[PDB]
Parts: sequence; C-alpha cells; structure tokens
Amino acid sequence: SQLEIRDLWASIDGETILKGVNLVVPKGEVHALMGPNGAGKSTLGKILAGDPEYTVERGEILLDGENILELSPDERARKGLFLAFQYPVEVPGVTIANFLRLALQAKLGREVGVAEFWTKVKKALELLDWDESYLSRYLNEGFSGGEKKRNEILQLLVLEPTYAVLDETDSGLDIDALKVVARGVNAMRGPNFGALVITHYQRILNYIQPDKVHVMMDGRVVATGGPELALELEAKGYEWLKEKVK
Ligand SMILES: Nc1ncnc2c1ncn2[C@@H]1O[C@H](COP(=O)(O)OP(=O)(O)O)[C@@H](O)[C@H]1O
Ligand SMILES: [Mg+2]
Ligand SMILES: [Mg+2]
Repeated sequence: SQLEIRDLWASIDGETILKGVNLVVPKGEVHALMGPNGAGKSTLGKILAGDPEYTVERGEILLDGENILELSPDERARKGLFLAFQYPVEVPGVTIANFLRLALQAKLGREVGVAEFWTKVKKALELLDWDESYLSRYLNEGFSGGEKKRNEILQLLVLEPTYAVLDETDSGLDIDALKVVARGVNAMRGPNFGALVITHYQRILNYIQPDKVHVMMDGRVVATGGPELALELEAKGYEWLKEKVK
C-alpha cells in the first residue's frame, strides 16, 4: 500500500551519494521531493529505475511490501513501477500510436489488439484533453525535450502504472513542459496510484498540489511538510532551509 525508500545508502565510484534516504509515498497520494541540486534527488530517481552504474550499500526500496532493488527495470515495471519505454530519437517513420502499442505490449507481456489499444488510448486522450490526430505524428519529429515529456505522459496514462517517479528538474521553469506533466499526474490521481514528483523549483507544485513535500540535502531527507514547505523554500531559498534544520 506504499512505495517506501528505507535507510537507502548508495554510491558510485566509492563516493557515497545517498546517505540514508527515508521516504514513504502512500498509494493514493502524490508527493514532491525537492533539493538544491547535487543533494541526490535525481540519483534517487535513477536508483529507483535500476541504473546499474550505482551500488546500493544499505537499505531497501519496497513497493507494496516487496523489496525491488534486486529486480531488473523490466521486473520492477511488472510490479507496477512506471518505466517509460526508450527508443532511439533518430529513428524515423514511427507513429506515436505504433510506439505506444509497442510499449503497452512490452509491459503487459502479450499482444494487444486494436480495440484494447484504442480504447485505452482514447480514455487517455479524454483525460488529457488531446486530439486523436496527435497519435498520427511521428515519434521524435521535432527532437525536443518538450515532445519527449508529452509522449511519456501519454505512456503514463496508457500503461497505468501503480507508482510513478517523475523527475522534472530538467524542465526548469519551462511552463508548458511542467503543465503537461501536471495534467498527466492529476489525471492519474486515485486510490490505486501514488507518485513522487522530483523538482528543484516549486513551480510545478502550483499545478500538481502535493500531499507531502520531502527536501533532500547532503544525500538524505532533512525536512518534510505540506505544500507550504515548498512555498517557503521557493521564497527564501535552499540556503535558508539548510540552516533552519540545524
Ligand atoms: N558518474 C558519477 N560519478 C561520481 N559521482 C557522481 C556521478 N554522477 C553524480 N555524482 C555525484 O552525485 C551528486 C548528486 O547527483 P544528482 O542526483 O544528479 O543531484 P540532484 O538531482 O539532487 O541535483 C553529484 O553532485 C556528484 O557529486
Ligand atoms: Mg538535489
Ligand atoms: Mg537534479
């Protein structure tokens, strides 16, 4: 009934990056994970995804009670953790529709007929208020990050994961990009879904209201609170918080 990071310690090259991360996201809630940058938030994201370059020194990551650290990225997704399907940006002639079908079939482990595919796609489009013509565009036509986000949010809704970890730090203050992710996350809100939105700026949190905010510093969570914490952090800055936790 929750996604829990418990006393997680992780390194890369003997250098310890995560230093005892504790973070619980109850299914049904949407949390935010903030940090100054280099504090380890995007590293946590990569470890949740299974990036092999990292070494877990101690701790666990439990998804509904099961530790998934020893599972492959593929197995984690089967357990419900959202894992967007990656494909080379330079490959032409791939409609977004064919790609989504490929992604859904990979996650479900079986063929998906046209009725099941389009029914799921249509509901997703209805939730995002997007036109079905979009599915006829080619994957990566514009080689842009904004296009990558929109396409991954479509996957989020069609694949229906139980938990999703979304790192939006790369979008910075690009409002359109933050709003696309917010639309998708808000559309997925419900008792069978939990999410962790990773971000440096508080901006996206005005579109995605979090139930809880966790703030990392020097590889561990040093403060937690409601949305007001992200707000005070945005007004005063991270240096402020660093001292206040003392
Ligand atoms: N390949 C790497 N080798 C060694 N240390 C690394 C590597 N990648 C990242 N780090 C260390 O991890 C720190 C935190 O990374 P990151 O998770 O991206 O921070 P954040 O997302 O909080 O800004 C970096 O400041 C760096 O010292
Ligand atoms: Mg950070
Ligand atoms: Mg970051």
